[PDB]
Amino acid sequence: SAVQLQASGGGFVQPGGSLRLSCAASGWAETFGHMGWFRQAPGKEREFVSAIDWWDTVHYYADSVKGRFTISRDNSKNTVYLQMNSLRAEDTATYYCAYWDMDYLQNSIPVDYWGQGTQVTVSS
Amino acid sequence: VYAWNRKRISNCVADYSVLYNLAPFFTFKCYGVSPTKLNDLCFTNVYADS
Amino acid sequence: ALGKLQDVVNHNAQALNTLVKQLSSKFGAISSVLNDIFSRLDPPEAEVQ
Amino acid sequence: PTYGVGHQPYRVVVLSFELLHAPATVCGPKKSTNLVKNKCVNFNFNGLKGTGVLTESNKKFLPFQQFGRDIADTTDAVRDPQTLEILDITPCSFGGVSV
Amino acid sequence: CVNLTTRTQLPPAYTNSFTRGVYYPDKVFRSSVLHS
Ligand SMILES: *[C@@H]1O[C@H](CO)[C@@H](O)[C@H](O)[C@H]1NC(C)=O
Ligand SMILES: *[C@@H]1O[C@H](CO)[C@@H](O)[C@H](O)[C@H]1NC(C)=O
Repeated sequence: SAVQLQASGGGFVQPGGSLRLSCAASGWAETFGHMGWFRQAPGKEREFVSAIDWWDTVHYYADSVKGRFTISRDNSKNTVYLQMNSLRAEDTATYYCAYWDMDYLQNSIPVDYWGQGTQVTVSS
Repeated sequence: VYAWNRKRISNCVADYSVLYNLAPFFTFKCYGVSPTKLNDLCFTNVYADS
Repeated sequence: ALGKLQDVVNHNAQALNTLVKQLSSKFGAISSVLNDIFSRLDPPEAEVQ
Repeated sequence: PTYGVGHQPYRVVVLSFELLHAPATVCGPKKSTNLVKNKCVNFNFNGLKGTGVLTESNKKFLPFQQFGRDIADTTDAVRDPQTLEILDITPCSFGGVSV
Repeated sequence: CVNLTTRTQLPPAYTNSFTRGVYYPDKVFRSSVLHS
C-alpha cells in the first residue's frame, strides 16, 4: 500500500475556544479502513484521541475527550474533519492523523501510517 | 450490477503503470499476487468484470 | 530362496524414491516451487510462506 | 450528491487471472535477449525463474501442451515462445568434495 | 420456424460403456508416470 496523509489546521488559541483541523488521504490502500487522531504531549507519550470508520457508521472516542471532541467526514472531498470546543490547557500538544487499514477496529496499538505533526497551543 | 459486463483481453502487452493514477484514492486489493511484483509476471488470460 | 538379499535392495531404493516424492508436497503453502513463491509475493509475507 | 458516503456510486472492476496450459498472451513489458545452450546459465521463460543448462531435446510435446514435468514432479521441459522448440533443463555439474 | 410431428415414441434402450471416456485432465507433459 502507498497512502499519503495531508494535515491542515492548528495554531494558538484561548482556553475554552474552538479551532480547525482536517486530514486528507491520497494514494491506494488495501481496503477502506478507519481513520483517527493521535495526541502527543511534550515530554509525554503518544496516545489516541478517537477513531471513525470510513463510512461514518460507528464512532469511537477516548474517555478523556468524550462529549467535547467530534469527528465527521466530507461528502465530496474525501477529507475527514473534526470539531472541538471548551479547550483546556492540557490540549496544547501535537496532533497526527492516522489511517488504520482494516475493516473492523479492535484496538489502537497497531498503527499503519502517520502524518506530519500539527502543534496546537492554548493559553491566556 | 444485475447484468454485469465481462471484457476479455488477449494478445497484448500489459503495462500497469497506467492504473496507478486514476483517482485521488481507491482500493487495490489482490488475492494471490502482490501489486508491486504484478508487473513481472505472465498471466495467460485476464478477464475484467465492471 | 534369495529373497532376503533381494529385500535389502528393495528396502533401500524404494525408500529413497519416497523421499523424492515428498519434494512435491505443498505443506500448506501456495506453491511447491520456491521460485514462484518469491516472484508472486512481497518479502514481508514470503518469509512466513 | 447530497447523500451520505455510504450511498455514493462506486465504480468496481474485478480482474481475474488465468494460468492455463497455453502460451500466456498478457506477458508484461520486458526485453528478450538471445538464446544460449550447453552452458549453466540463469533463465526466465515466460516469467518462470531457475538456473540450469538448456539443452536440445527430442520429446514430442502435444500441440497445445506448453510446459512439462518429470517423474519427480517438477519443471524440466520448456517450449520457447518466440521459436517453438523443446528445451531440457538440467542442473549443471555439482557434487561433494573430500580432503 | 418449421415444425414436424413424424416422431416415433419408443422405450429407451441401454448398452454398456466398456472403458471409454477418459480425457487429459492436465495438459502438462509427463512420461512413464502413474498419475492419480
Ligand atoms: C514474433 O513472435 C512470433 C511468435 O512466436 C515469432 O514466431 C516471431 O519469430 C517473432 N518475430 C520477431 C521479430 O521476433
Ligand atoms: C442397464 O439397465 C438395465 C435396466 O435397469 C439394468 O438392469 C442393467 O443391469 C444395465 N446393464 C448394463 C449394460 O449395465
